[PDB]
Amino acid sequence: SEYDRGVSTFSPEGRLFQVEYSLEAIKLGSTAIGIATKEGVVLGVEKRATSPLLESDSIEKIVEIDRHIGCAMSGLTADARSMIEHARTAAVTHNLYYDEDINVESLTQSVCDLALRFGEGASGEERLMSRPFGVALLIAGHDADDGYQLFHAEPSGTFYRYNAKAIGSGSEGAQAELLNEWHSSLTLKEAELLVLKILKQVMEEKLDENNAQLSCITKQDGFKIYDNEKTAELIKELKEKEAAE
Amino acid sequence: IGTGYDLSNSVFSPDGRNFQVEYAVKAVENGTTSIGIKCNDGVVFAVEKLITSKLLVPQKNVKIQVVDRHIGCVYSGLIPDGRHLVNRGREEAASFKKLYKTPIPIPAFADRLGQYVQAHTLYNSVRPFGVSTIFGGVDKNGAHLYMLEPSGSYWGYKGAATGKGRQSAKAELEKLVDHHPEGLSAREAVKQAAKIIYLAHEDNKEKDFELEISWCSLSETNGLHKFVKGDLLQEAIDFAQKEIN
Amino acid sequence: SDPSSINGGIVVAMTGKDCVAIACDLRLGSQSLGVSNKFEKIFHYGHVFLGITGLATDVTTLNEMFRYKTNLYKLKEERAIEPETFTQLVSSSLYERRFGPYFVGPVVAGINSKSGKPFIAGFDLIGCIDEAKDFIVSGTASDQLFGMCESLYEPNLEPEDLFETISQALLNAADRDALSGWGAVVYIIKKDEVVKRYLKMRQD
Amino acid sequence: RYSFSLTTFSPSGKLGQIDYALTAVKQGVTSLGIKATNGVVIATEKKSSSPLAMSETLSKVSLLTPDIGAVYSGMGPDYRVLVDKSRKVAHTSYKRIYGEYPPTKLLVSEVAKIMQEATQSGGVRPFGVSLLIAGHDEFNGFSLYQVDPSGSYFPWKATAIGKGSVAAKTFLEKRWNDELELEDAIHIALLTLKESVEGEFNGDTIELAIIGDENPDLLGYTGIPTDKGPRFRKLTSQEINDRLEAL
Amino acid sequence: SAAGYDRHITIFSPEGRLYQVEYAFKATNQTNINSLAVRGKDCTVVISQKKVPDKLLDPTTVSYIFCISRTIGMVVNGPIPDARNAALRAKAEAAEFRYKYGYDMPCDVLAKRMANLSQIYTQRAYMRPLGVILTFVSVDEELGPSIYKTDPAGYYVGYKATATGPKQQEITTNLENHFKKSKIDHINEESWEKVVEFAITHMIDALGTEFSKNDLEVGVATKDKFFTLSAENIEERLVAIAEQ
Amino acid sequence: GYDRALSIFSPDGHIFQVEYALEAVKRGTCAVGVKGKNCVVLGCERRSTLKLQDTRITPSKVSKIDSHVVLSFSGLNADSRILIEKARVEAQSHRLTLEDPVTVEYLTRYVAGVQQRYTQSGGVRPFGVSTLIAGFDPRDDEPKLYQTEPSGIYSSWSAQTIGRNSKTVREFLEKNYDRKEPPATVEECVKLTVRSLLEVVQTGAKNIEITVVKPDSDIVALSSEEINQYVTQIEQEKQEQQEQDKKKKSNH
Amino acid sequence: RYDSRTTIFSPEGRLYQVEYALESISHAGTAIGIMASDGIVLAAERKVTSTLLEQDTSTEKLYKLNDKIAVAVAGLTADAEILINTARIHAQNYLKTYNEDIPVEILVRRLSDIKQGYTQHGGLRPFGVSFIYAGYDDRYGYQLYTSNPSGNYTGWKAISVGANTSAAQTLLQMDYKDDMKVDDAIELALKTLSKTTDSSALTYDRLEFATIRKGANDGEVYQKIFKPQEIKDILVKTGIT
Amino acid sequence: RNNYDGDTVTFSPTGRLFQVEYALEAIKQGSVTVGLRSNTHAVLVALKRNADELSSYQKKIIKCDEHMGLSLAGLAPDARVLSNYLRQQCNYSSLVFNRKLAVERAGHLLCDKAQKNTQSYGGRPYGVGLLIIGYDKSGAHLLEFQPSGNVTELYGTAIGARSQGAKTYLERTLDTFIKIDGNPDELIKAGVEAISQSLRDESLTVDNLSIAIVGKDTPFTIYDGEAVAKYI
Repeated sequence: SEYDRGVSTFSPEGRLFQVEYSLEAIKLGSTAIGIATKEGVVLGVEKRATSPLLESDSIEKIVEIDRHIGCAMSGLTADARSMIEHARTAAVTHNLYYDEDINVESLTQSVCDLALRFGEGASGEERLMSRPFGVALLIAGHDADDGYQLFHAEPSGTFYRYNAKAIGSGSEGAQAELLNEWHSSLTLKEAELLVLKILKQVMEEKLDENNAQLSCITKQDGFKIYDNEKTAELIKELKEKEAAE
Repeated sequence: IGTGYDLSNSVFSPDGRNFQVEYAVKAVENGTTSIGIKCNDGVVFAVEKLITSKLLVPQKNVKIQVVDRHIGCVYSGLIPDGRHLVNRGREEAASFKKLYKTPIPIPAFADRLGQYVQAHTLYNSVRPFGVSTIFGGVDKNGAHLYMLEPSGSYWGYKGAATGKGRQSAKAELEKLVDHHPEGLSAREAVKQAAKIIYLAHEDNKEKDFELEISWCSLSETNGLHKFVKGDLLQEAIDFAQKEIN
Repeated sequence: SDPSSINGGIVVAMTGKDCVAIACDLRLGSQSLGVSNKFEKIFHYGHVFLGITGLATDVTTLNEMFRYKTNLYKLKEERAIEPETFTQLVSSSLYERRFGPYFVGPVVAGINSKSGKPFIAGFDLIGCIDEAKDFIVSGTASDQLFGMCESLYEPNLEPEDLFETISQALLNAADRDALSGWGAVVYIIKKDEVVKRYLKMRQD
Repeated sequence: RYSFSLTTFSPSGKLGQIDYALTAVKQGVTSLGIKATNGVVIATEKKSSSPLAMSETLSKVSLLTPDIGAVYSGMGPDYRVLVDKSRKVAHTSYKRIYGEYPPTKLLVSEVAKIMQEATQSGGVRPFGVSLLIAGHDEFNGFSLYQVDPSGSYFPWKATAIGKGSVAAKTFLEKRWNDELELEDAIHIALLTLKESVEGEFNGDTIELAIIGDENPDLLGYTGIPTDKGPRFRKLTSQEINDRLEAL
Repeated sequence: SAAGYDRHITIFSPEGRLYQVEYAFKATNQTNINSLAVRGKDCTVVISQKKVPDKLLDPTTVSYIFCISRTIGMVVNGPIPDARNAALRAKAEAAEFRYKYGYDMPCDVLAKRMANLSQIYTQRAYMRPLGVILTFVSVDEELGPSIYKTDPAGYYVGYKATATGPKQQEITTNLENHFKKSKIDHINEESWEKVVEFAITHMIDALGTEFSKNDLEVGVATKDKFFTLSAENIEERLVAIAEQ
Repeated sequence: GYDRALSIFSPDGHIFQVEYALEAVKRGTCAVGVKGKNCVVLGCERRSTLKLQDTRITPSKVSKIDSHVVLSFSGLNADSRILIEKARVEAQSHRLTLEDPVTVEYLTRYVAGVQQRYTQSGGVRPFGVSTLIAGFDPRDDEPKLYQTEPSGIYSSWSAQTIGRNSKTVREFLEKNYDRKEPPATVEECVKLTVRSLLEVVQTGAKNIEITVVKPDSDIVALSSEEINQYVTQIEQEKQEQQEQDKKKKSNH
Repeated sequence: RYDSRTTIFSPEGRLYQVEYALESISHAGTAIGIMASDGIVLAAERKVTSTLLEQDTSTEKLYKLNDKIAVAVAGLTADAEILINTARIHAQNYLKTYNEDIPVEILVRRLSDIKQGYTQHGGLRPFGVSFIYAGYDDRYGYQLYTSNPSGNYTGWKAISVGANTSAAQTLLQMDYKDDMKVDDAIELALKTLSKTTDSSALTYDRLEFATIRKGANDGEVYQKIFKPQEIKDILVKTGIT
Repeated sequence: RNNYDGDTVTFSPTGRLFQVEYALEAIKQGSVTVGLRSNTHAVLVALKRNADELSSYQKKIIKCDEHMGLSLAGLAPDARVLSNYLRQQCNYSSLVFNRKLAVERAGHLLCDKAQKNTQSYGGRPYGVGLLIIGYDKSGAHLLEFQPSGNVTELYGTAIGARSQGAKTYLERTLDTFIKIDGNPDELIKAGVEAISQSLRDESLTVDNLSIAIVGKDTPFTIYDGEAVAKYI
């Protein structure tokens, strides 16, 4: 209301207005959509440019965290620059101490612990972060004690496990569609093309391989960032499919 | 009163008051009745511990807390703020024990507490304390009873009160002095302590209370603090029930 | 031995009637190997002249350091520092490290501008004003220089004769020491002329 | 919002705190200095504000060094901290770098530097006073100086400050001469200060001290010719009286 | 007025002085006590009213005269929270003094250290100024009888005699009148007991109230000792007045 | 409020201090970057106000970060100074740590990192400075041109306009320049940077500064004569244009 | 508003605090640096005078930084004090380290960065002082710069800070000649101070002046602060008195 | 008024602070839990809430140590902190004192933890209510931690949204579940009833129920998914 100027600070509903405010920053961002299947998690994005001079495949919205955790991001790339580096640190230091591929669920909590800091210092954890982060992440990977998992990290330090989740502008239109078309029985090929169907609709640009970028975590292939020749092939396979429908 | 001067516990009004410090006594009124009875060979503490519903575990909730082992404290006001002050009291005692190899004198104990409370009405980023502490015990200088106000101010008392039922309490306490110029020896002061909390409760006749009486008595506990428990307590209950009707 | 004794170098200053003389060797040694024969040791910041004997590293760094303080002094006061006031500055810098001190032995020489009195002072490892108005010596041959100078010295000398007295004092003493000698230089500070005269001399 | 921190400025420049700091100076009593060619006379008054209050426990004339005295005009309490600091820095910054008592210009700057730090911070009020610092050294002679709340200083031939500032300033202009002795200055000082209160004047209510010639008397020790006694001297209550009889 | 500058002590008003610090001079009449101290001739006496507001209080705890150190007393006027805090520093400072500088600490110096500390508190906006007026009393190592009043601003000046409280003016005029007509700054009764009787007389006259013995607390600094009198020790002086 | 600090997320997910930093950029000089296939031209508008201003001793708007990485900047010059010094110190540090010269990508990501850090805290505002970082990769030829913003976002763009009235330059740059086929020659490249700047100056070849960066640690800053020769060739082809319209009108 | 902190920017996309500090420099007097190939004249105005003001035994808008760089002062003197002291310390810190006198350009750069830091960090005030720097270093000869309150610098062949800037600048560039002479520059300065300043007589005791010349030996520069009685002789020559 | 709710260093004229009552409200805004206990077992039964039905819930039970554990109600950012510290105290007791930390003293350090941010400027009173259950030497305990730091030893309590209906189920049946001993299943049966009265517009699922139990010879164990389908 008017209680939002501090670094806490309630609020007669009992919420932290500051924390909530940062949620709507995520809708500023470019759409990011993930779909877990028991064969892998397919992380697709929208890439927005303000002019065609912006070199589309030079900007980051999908990133490698280690060798088996990947992330897609929507929001500020400023707030994500510190956030991602933490997660990287975390994963590398976990392999140092224990020789173990960090768990998807624990990697998520790790992200979200930095996230909790909103103060200028406070009892419990020591806080240096002077404002919420303004970026959510989709965290996808594979551990072998709980298979392929999909999490949604929020900068509120709430982490929900998910089976399919979308965020950014087209969040609302994506989430409705994903409600009517999830299966446990999806092949990785059905998963991939499902991401593209949903992605065109909640886009308000034109769909090409440079306004898209899919990726997977499958243990065999590791984290694989797709080629644009590869990504085009799927876009072609997209057009063929709606003809039948 | 006026606008301004309120907001921060360091700003003076014209009148020569500081509204924040005043606001701290007001807060103790809503708290639950506490009394102290000083005696020629003891001190008695009694407190009204309100029970919100019949769900509470009886005799398992106390506001009487110990410092070293010869000093009683009981607080009225906000419960957890009150805990904090008693925590600190343990720290005061403990530090004295190391250096000098002896239990705190009561005037030594009063000085150091009185400063800690005063410090927290001295700065801009601190908050004023919201608790009163009737406290005291018996030492190598005889019996003493003090009552510490939220300002950083204290004085000695032969019989002391603070909390919701404090007008009923002081009135009786004064009565105690007239009937007993000798001030009542420690045994009969347990039973008597009971009757005051039963009276104080005719302004707190809402919900039930649990009578907890403790003492520290030269003649009858050997100058150490202990709770009054078992049949001694029962006698004090039965006397109070009789004389209220 | 002492790091001060290892590297070597001598500095000796003297008094006369409205004059002071201050001279040095040109030797730089690192142990028995002679490094240089043509590095001076006396510097000056304003009209106040400083020598420094001892370990080489602290002799160059303390040249840099006192230069550094005196140029601030100069700007602030809007006048050149006096010897009298520079003698205190010298003790203060040395006392600032007691337990890891600079291995040096400074010698201060000048003549005051406010009175024109001739002025000289001696120092030590950790430093104090050691006052005389006779002569001050330091260095590895300091013990040779202390007796050698005293025999030669007479008070109330003219600037040209004071030169003869210091020159003789330094050269023969330097010669009969292994870690000194090797060329010399002498500054005679009159009042407002300084003549700088390099001693031709036998190599060691 | 323009006037109400040290950190804030205005569309007319400056800070509110310096203008108000100046106002603080003028609320004080009248204190004055007149520079002569062989001395400097420094004078102030004391207002007891009760016959019960003693006049000597107030010390409005304070030696900074035993060559440099000061007075102030402004708020009484602020003076006391600044003098304690002034000595404290007088010894630190230039008596272990110089090893003898500071030249007048130097200490003026060091005292000025504390005032500057007390403006520099946001959340720290500037001093309630402006000082006059009068002193002696060999190199710049006798001298007299003003240190204003800003952190800025000015050398003066003669000046006055405080409440009686407008009457005193116009007197000091008319009556200064090219050349004058110290002794004559004492009388000009006395006459100027009497403008400010009438019929409550006398050498017990007037504090007067000088930085004039040395006094080997008050040096405390003897038989060492190179050093000198203190240039600073406090005139007693009987000595003020003698000089006042002669007017 | 109000804006920056009765809400802060680092914000000067257009008067030139800070309003809040001045409010501390209006915050020292909240406990309603009056002190009168006068100097003897080898002793100093201080007497302050003792206010007993309710019988539930112990009457001997109710004091405002303090032992600071061997030869120093202090009476505090103004609120209790600031009293203890002021007194604690003062005790502590007195002790600190021996070990740095050698001998016992005289009155003048205690008063100066407390005055600078008070100025410091006004310098920074991090604390409030102290709400109490301190009047320190001593009989000095060589300068003998002293009374020093140090205000929360930091203004400190010594005295012939001093008074403090809400009726301060009335005891002050009574003193001028006394010392002006005798012509002596001191009180020329060369025993300490009969100075304490004179103090009792003067307070009686200025307030217009006669006091009993639970209504005065009396401290006496003698030369190289300091003690605070108990009610039955007060009683010898009270019966002195009552039958002359 | 709600624009009174960076520690206010605002009821719209925008950091006003990041927004106002952006608005700050516009006040500085125009800058344009254009990659070739064997060059980068990093060009900038050079401010004038008086002929009593030196150019002899005075910084250019272009500063060499190392020896193969360069920087041009737009915004407050005062702010930018600190930006440029840090960018440089780190580039030298890079060889302290690894013993390699710096990568182009490493550097831009770092300079946005330094602002991002500033943005994150509430005590300090971020700088109001956008840079174009040009350079070539350590052992390779592949022209690299990068952009940073006060938000702490960095991007690659083939070609870019920043500074005063960026948009109006931008549109022209877009039309003439292609991603598909960038300039053949270093010469042709430079003249394209001149066309862009010509617009924003009004008249000038003396308020246009040209610098070139090429692979292999080659940085050269072109003489003023050569810029004068180029502004005149652009006016000569432009005259051909006017006429060619007149001829086409007569024919048809 | 957006004066309220120094670490916040206005929605315009200026910073009012800095702008405000810039207006601080127009409540202090003019300072003029003119570079000529034959020397730099440094000129400063004393904005306060009285008949009891001692001003004839003092320099206070002319401070020597080292042995070869000096500045003129315009603005608050309290502001000036802290930065001049710092500058003197750093310039000569370079002398110690590298055994050469500091280049003009690096020392201005150092000092302009510190200014930007006071706006960038903490809750400190920016400093409302504009210094005209005049030095000599071998790598570019005579060098003239001046600094803004913002924390940035530009080179000049002549410049004016202080009050009535706009007018003063107008007057200088009208009467500049590209080769100039050291004597003709002094004369130009006085002509200009005379007109901007309301002290019509424009006397010696109201003027500070310093000339930096290499005429003392060769390869050796002598910075000479003009002393009061000397300032009076050159006003007769230009005819003003 | 309420101009006083923007600082936690400012009191009200009515002898309150506004921020601490608001922190109380924050619990209610979150999920729901009911605690209850017997002399030889302690039980929390908590409702897991999910964002949407592709979303797979939020873990509402945090295992503290192998003799203690707690549930959350209100804001999760807040809970993770308070839990961490508490676990730290149980591991400290086990290492240095070879003890299973008493529920009463542990709850009391939390009350002291809360006041650390209440007093100091910056930080906030935490906006989560915790129900801590444990089994020590003095047998089973259930504590109700509050934002204020008021700690209350109870036989049954419930916090969160529409929790007044669980306390009504628990109040009627108070003496009955005290008498149950030796049978964990039956304390779970009572808990399942309880958390039914709390719900509105919902029905219990095998993944809504998360049932947490500690007793005499049973260590702390959290039942989830297919271990809550015996008591669904």
